[PDB]
Amino acid sequence: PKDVPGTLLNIALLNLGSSDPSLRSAAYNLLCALTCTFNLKIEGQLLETSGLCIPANNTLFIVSISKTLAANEPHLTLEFLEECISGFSKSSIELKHLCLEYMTPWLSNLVRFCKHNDDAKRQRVTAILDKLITMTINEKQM
Amino acid sequence: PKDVPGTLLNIALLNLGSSDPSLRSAAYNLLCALTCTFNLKIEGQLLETSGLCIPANNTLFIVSISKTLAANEPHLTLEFLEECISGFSKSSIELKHLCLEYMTPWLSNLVRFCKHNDDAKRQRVTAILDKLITMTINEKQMYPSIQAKIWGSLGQITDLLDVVLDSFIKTSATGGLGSIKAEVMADTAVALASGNVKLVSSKVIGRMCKIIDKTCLSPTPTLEQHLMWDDIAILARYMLMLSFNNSLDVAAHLPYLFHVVTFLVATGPLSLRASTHGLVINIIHSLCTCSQLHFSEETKQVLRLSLTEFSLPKFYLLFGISKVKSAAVIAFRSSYRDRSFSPGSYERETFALTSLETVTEALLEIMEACMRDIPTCKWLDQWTELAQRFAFQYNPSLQPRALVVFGCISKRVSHGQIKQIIRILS
Repeated sequence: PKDVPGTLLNIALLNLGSSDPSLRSAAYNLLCALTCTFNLKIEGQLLETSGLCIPANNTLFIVSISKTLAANEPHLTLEFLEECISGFSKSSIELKHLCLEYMTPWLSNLVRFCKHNDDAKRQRVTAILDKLITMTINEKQM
Repeated sequence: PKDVPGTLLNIALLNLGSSDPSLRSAAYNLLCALTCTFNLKIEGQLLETSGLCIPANNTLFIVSISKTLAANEPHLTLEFLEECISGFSKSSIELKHLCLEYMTPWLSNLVRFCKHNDDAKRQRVTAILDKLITMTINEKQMYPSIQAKIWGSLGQITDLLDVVLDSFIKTSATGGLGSIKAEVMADTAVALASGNVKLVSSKVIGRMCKIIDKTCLSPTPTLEQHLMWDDIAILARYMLMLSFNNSLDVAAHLPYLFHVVTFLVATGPLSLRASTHGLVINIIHSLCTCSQLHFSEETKQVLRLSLTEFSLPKFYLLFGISKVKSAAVIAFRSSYRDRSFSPGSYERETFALTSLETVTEALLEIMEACMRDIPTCKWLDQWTELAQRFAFQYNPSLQPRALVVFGCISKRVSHGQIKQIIRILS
């Protein structure tokens, strides 16, 4: 579990924009644990709680957290993007528009990995791009 | 034709992103004529021609022209937007996404028209906003993206906030307390308020405190039978949504938030009662996670115990939502865009002024803990004044509750005050 900080962080943010009032609150709590357990640095402060009424139009909140983490938490990038793409297909149309909004900051951070001393991590980025190429072919409306 | 340049410019840009190779080229030429005839200033250069092979993925090109013209060609604004909205509906799904892309840069320019010497042009902008409000209600699928572009950005213009908010309330009024139109405008205010928390909070609160102050004119046995009841109910849903993540600025408005909580606890349909409970749970949470205030580590322990207490079955009974497993579920409804709310079971529990003391003293315990750290705080002196005004004024729906609270919080009493209390009993 200590080896998958990036894989969980996508589950918390994807479901914060959900449509079930009792699934946002549970997703808020998971995000709180991650920052303390892994010392992730964010703008504000978070306090675990039960009983919160989190609003449905929770969109510019997610984009703000994602933008911050991408800026000053780069190492999560590769494992973050791999999951975010995989979460795109399974989600519905309305949630698809969200995934774009907070995915974009991370995309710009691939710079370092493209020349990562040919450590076979370079082979990973090409897999991500090949995945992105598949969304464009299929998602005609967007 | 000279009178309507803005109307044509939208036809050129809409048809440049088309899917017919012989309709892009015809549209490029029309755009070329417009710049020469009207001396529009753009970045590059354009040369009329026939036979051009214009690519299909012509998207960032359109957005670059629209961005430039909007920047340094403002006078076209009003007639441009009016047409662009009308063209939104008729186009297909794929073209709808384009209209958003090049519409946004213009939205800044509404700054000057909002105060255009009341030349009846101000009446025009409000029509545009009323038009934008209608796209949001209908285009459910693109909801996550309209909020980030239209309202997220339109709400960062200080001078324009006041008028925008006013239209939100008027549209909600017609729908009613449970109507979809009023339900959605409650959510949209969250995105509008992210730009200026300090200004939307002190303007949705400032309307509530005044509506309550106007029930004195035509006193009624209970609020729910008052004419202005519907205005109060919708304005409360706004307060619920803005409370999460400290979008109601507590560090300055805590007096005016408790003051209304105490006048609402255990009043209304079961949905409205789970809303007030949630509203308190969020004002306390905002305190624990606020940086403007610097609470010592001693105080923060007091708050966290309060946070847990309010979620016990004891306080569900005080607020009047016992037999409800979780408040969040009842407060929000999933199918709030498709259908309007369907209230029922008009049978409504009673309230006991002894219950109000128990809550009214739980809040007072929280506030004093804060005042210990915050030096020379004025919270308690502002809250008392608000109570003392309704306590000694005839209003058969608010007076009893404003006496049980005036005494529970007040710190000093004089002979002149006691005589009034004892002559209200007579």
